[PDB]
Amino acid sequence: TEFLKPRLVDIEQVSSTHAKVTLEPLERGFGHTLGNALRRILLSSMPGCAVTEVEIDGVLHEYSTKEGVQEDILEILLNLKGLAVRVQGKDEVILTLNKSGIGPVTAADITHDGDVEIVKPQHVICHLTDENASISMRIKVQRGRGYVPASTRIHSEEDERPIGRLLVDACYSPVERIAYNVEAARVEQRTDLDKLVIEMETNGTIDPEEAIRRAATILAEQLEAFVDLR
Amino acid sequence: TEFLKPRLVDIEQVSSTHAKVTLEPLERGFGHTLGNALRRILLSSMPGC
Amino acid sequence: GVLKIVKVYLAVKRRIQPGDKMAGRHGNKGVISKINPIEDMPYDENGTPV
Repeated sequence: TEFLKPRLVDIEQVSSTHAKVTLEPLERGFGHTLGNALRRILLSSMPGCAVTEVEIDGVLHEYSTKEGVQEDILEILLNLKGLAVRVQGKDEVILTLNKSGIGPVTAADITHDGDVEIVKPQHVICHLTDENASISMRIKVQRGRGYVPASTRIHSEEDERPIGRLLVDACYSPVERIAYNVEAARVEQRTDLDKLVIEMETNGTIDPEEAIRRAATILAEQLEAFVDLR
Repeated sequence: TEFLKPRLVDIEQVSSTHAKVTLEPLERGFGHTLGNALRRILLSSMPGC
Repeated sequence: GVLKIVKVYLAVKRRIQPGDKMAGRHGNKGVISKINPIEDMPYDENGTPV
């Protein structure tokens, strides 16, 4: 046993969305061992927030069209899937949005709750054409992980909701893309060591470093079973 | 996070040399995540003489 | 004989699944066999999965 642990070195957050993370020194072969295993976890397991339900007044169903609004209701819902939200405290929040007039409605127009940060305020939601048009909605954002579509929910959800309330496919997972490169790290004696460079592209918020911590934690939890139970 | 851990189920030690080990339940994708990572370590990293 | 008739229109959202039929414009057919998790998909050096 010549145990050798890596240490988190550089976190070059090129953008809030895109971040490079170098990591060294790793003993030979562990670059790819750890690189791939983490990548798998990062893509799926990663928990996040997403719009689960929607309620717009004067809207019975998603296939209808609202007057004074360019986008049909489905188009609006698509944009809401894309809406990047960080909820700090609670796991479930219901944000309100009442906007009027001749305006491309953006995320900023949503009334932000004390502990709810809208990561991309400029994110388009709806386009109000008629000035006398006023849109008013309530968007439920929950915390989950992976991808839970509305079709999954309706199947298990024998719990009836009121008509009016529109369920949305929840894309909880924040990690948009991930890749890891392995270069050689050079020590005085050991030139066979390697550095791992993880390039992550995530939606809003979920902090590169924090996501790394969590992903490693999930993997270690699994390893408990193979160590502790035999 | 609703962390789903696997539990070591069966250890069919067909021989002292050869052993099968089933393991369940693993959440989706972790079969290969863990499977391969361990295999790498087991082969190239296990110290010996 | 018919006194009154009621027509209902349902709208259904169908997502693709195994068994559905897909093709290009070159006469290349196929049926979906399996929906693979993104983690398992072949991916290029850059990280972008197929």
